[PDB]
Amino acid sequence: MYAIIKTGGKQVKVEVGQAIYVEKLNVEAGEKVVFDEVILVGGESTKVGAPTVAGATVEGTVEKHGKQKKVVTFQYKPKKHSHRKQGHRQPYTKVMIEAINA
Amino acid sequence: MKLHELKPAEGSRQVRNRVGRGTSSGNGKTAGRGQKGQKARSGGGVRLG
Amino acid sequence: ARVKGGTVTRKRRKKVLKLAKGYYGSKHTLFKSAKEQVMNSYYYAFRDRRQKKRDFRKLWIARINAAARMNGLSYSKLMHGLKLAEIDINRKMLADLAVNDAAAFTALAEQAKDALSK
Amino acid sequence: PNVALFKQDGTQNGEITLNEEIFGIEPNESVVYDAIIMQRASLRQGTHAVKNRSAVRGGGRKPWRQKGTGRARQGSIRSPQWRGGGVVFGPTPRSYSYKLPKKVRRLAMKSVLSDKVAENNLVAVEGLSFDAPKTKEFKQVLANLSIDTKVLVVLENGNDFAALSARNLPNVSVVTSDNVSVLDVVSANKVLATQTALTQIEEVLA
RNA sequence: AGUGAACCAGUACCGUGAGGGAAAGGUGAAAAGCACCCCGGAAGGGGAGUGAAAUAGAUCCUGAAACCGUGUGCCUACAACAAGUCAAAGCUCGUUAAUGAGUGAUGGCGUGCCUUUUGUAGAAUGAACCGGCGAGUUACGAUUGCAUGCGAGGUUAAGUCG
RNA sequence: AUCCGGGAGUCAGACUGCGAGUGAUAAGAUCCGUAGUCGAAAGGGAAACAGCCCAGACCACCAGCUAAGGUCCCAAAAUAU
RNA sequence: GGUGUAGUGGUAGGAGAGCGUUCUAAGGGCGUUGAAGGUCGAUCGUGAGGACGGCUGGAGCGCUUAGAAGUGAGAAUGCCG
Repeated sequence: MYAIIKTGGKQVKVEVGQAIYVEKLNVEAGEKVVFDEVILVGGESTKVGAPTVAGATVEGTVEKHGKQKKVVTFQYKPKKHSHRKQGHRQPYTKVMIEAINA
Repeated sequence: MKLHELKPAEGSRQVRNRVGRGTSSGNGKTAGRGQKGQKARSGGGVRLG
Repeated sequence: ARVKGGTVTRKRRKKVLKLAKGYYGSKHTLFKSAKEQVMNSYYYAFRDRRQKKRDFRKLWIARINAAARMNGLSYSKLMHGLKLAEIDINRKMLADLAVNDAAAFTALAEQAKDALSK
Repeated sequence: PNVALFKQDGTQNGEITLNEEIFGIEPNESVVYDAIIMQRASLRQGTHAVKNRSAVRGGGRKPWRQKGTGRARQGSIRSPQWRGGGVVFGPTPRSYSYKLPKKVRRLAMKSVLSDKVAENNLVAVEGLSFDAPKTKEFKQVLANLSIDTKVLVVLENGNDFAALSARNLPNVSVVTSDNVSVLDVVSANKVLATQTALTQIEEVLA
């Protein structure tokens, strides 16, 4: 059973029972979420709808807000006696999937 | 006032500038003097007027 | 009041050498060699975060071309057909379908073939 | 401002009205910071030196030639970059003391004693008399007035038995009334001044 | 570092001479400084003993790096490599527990660092490597900004007691 | 934009359109005027390429649309009409 | 504090705000039930940098607020080892 959803600025493939990582959501851990836009409902027969499939949602539960591992961005110009250094860790949320549209 | 909580008045003391201590401070490597010439030497310069 | 330069330089230098683990020979053991090599790696990693996003797009595109030529199309005609029908699948999901669910890929290729049949 | 009076043991033998120009005048906090910093930099003995290039016992000869030897041009065995050479810009003997103008000295004295009074941290007592210099009796007196912190004991004049008895106690400092500084009052938690010494201080701070 | 010199230093050493001139501190609380045995010409070592500790044994507190070895998990004899970075199968492990750690066949991309230059990968300049040391300071004046006290006024110098 | 005050650095430039002199209407030559880039500018194109064509990098993404230049294989996209 | 809009390449050079070393004062602490130093780790912060744990080691050392400086090293055909 397949569904494809628009989350963040991207698209993900989805299934009942599996967990997904995603851009930060504005929902506290333990609460429920509804992904409104469904792109395709595969599985046995596919529903290939113009932009979205009419009336299908996907339900989940937020599990955890985290941070990714650290990236360092360092920049210098050879022979020009100058450099600049910066770090960065990225937020995410983890979501469990339950009941692709029915 | 207790001797373990001193505080000068705001704007009254400033720190200091130390030249020749690395590139990122702004004044390493020639310490504000530009490239070569009479004004880049120790004791360089012309008399007043 | 004199300030010995005791243990500050060794800490900084040992932080640099720890980033050079796994390099070849004197590039993981001497401080000057490791310093230069680590600077070059910083440059390469910043460059390659931006080049990654191009490599996977070319990979997806070539797999989609391969799959579509099996359904009577080429990449450019099939993309036009999907746009004229208002379908908005990524090139990532399209390639994933092309390898896993050939029947879904054929459903989509038929919709595109009917769209540009007008 | 009125403070309560005590005897070498007793109770509330009335009160004592002190000046309002000295003990009640709303302290000024930057003036006190300035006084403390000036006084602490005033106690230094800046006796420190080092040897520059020309004081090190050493050489006037050019050690090798200027060219040919495949070397680096050198000028003396005693240069700043040679092991054992002379120091560039070290410590020199210096002064470290300066003076603030006269009105702010007086303002800091008034302000620090007035702060002591505004928190019931000054304790007035009729007299401190002793027929012999005994530390034990001074400690009993000190507990008679329930004083359990660092204390400045401001005495009058040739009250020599009291100053002897109050020495040597590791919480206690002793000063006479013609010799109080700004740094003595700020460091102690309380002041134990006698009635005579209080009027004598009011006579000089005016 | 501090005197050239913390130690038998104006010494050893260098020069016909006048003169130039170093290096080199630390067992343990207490020598209790290893009786006796074994291999060995000896040096050195292994037991046994001293001692809180000997991997504190006189080259004796701590004991970093260059540099030299021994043992092993993973790779390597059709391959042109500024030596990494991004993608990645197989094998081997299992941590400050989290989108874990080591190695890595194979594929894309990619001409060190510093100085001086209109301009450098430069066949322009410097560096064998590792460690230590090694460069805008102070006195007295002049000016501006900030801050505090007095305000048509402000402030004392030498000196005297302390 | 103008006015008062504290602190500077620069006084060796280079190539490419355009318009003139010196030269032989030679030079990656030399000396002026006018616009841009380089200097002090990474990223795409031009095989490789300071100065030409497109475009100005605060950071993260295994999302999307375009510029100059391109679509038989190396090497992404038409063996298009 | 919210929300909008706009900005955030950089050599010479100007301006702002901080990190770390040693020493002084005041306060509150730790230590043979093991300080400083050394070594290893898969840890935290926007940067200089900060912790916690193991092993080694044997007697001293942090933290807060203010002060003072012989206060930071990769390069000089540098000096000593």
